[PDB]
Amino acid sequence: DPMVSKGEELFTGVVPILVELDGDVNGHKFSVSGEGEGDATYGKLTLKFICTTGKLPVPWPTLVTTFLMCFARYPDHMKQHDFFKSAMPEGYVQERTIFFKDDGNYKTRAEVKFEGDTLVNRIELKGIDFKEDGNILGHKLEYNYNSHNVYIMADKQKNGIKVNFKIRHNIEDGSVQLADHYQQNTPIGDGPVLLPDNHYLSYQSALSKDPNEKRDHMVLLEFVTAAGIT
Repeated sequence: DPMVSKGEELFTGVVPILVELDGDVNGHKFSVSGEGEGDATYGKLTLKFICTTGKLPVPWPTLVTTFLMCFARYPDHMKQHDFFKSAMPEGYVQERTIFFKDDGNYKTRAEVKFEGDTLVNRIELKGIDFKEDGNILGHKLEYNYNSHNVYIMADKQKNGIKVNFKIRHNIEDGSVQLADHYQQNTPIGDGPVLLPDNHYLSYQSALSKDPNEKRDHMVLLEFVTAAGIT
């Protein structure tokens, strides 16, 4: 399939990644830069994020979903359903609203695209209606992360996809903070794209710290595999 080929030829080996985020949550401004690499053959992402404005005013785990679905490992029998690669190199827009139960919400807009050989994720995030002393602004979430399936469906009227899913962040007291994600992606280019059957992506995420890093940061290792179309 010369269309499946175009995608294969962009993601075959290790691809450098750059992420940039501009954020304002309840008027708490901040910026984050990330760098690392993806290897979609293994569904593998390795990234390190640095708050370049000082202290991040929200918990790092709350940003993980915001900070690259084009690096999902699609099994061979499922290559016809990989929208994300099919949009490259021109890329796609990823928009979310993330509703934190009993607290505020994030609204994000990202553009994911190649800049030469580098895969770039440029994001703007606005958070509103958060509580001062809540789980997010009061930093009460543990520095860890649970595994999660993400259900992708076609959005054929918009030539894109919609993705709906819940993340549960562990709170320090042992309870959980629900974060209900709503997502839409649309290609940036005018060309054809693969629009998938219903299927899901399986995520595993591991959060760690760079021992030699003094700035406020997060090291993220993710594995992502498409499934659910036998």
